[PDB]
Amino acid sequence: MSWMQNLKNYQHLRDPSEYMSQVYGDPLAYLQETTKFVTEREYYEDFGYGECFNSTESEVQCELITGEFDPKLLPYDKRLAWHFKEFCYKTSAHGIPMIGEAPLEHHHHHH
Repeated sequence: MSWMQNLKNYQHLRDPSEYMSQVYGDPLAYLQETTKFVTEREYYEDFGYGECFNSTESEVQCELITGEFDPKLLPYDKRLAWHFKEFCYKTSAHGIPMIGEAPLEHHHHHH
């Protein structure tokens, strides 16, 4: 939500707090996310993002509707904005990548 916008307005270090609450999939993935910072194949090919790429939906649902992550308070860095768009601002959910790949891994967090 708005706090993700608040922090991204000044990405100082690598604070995973909002990223671990932003993860609409497996938290381990967004750990890789916040740690690497748009710099790795496995990052955007094997483990990152959430339901926007993987073949499942988890405890947290895609923030697209219920929150705010668009480049509004985010300083203009095209490479960064592009990736954050790729993972978060994704139209085709569950499948279809942009730069890297999308593993169709089945993961049932809860019934």
